[PDB]
Amino acid sequence: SKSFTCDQCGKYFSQKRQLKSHYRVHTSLPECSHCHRKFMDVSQLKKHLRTHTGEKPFTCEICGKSFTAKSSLQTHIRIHRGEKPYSCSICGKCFSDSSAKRRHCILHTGKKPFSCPECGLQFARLDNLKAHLKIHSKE
DNA sequence: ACGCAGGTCCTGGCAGCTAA
DNA sequence: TTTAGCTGCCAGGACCTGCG
Ligand SMILES: [Zn+2]
Ligand SMILES: [Zn+2]
Ligand SMILES: [Zn+2]
Ligand SMILES: [Zn+2]
Ligand SMILES: [Zn+2]
Repeated sequence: SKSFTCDQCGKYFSQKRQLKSHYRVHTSLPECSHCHRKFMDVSQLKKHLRTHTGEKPFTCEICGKSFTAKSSLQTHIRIHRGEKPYSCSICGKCFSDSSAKRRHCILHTGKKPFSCPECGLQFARLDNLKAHLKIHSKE
């Protein structure tokens, strides 16, 4: 039987100490000593430390470029192989990169939630508002 | 003559498996 | 058997880039 339940997510636990440890994920969590960012688990903190190091241990066998993560390398490989598995249901365009497909499908919605604070022009992507504000920086 | 969007890789989050 | 650590996989984002 499980008698200790979490308030926010509702998970059950056999002992209260296990509930106290889990509840730190809704609040004392592991924190990076350099940038002071808090992380859910300890393994995620471990992987975050590699961003401070700058090391790239996953090397592409074809071109020789290296990546900070193994899923980045798998994605990169599909570019070499011309594999485009992700396709837009509406416009039919295909992508090797799953984030490129996701970003593309937002355009079919026409939502523009980023508006320029100087001139009021609306943007669908935050990157494009960033560049437009650079133009406003004349002098 | 600049907004638009596609290319490319970096970051962090969980589910599920697996080693301690 | 329990549990912590590990991996795959994924959503989101930043930065560059040429096109119309
Ligand atoms: Zn909870
Ligand atoms: Zn840090
Ligand atoms: Zn390559
Ligand atoms: Zn489309
Ligand atoms: Zn503006």
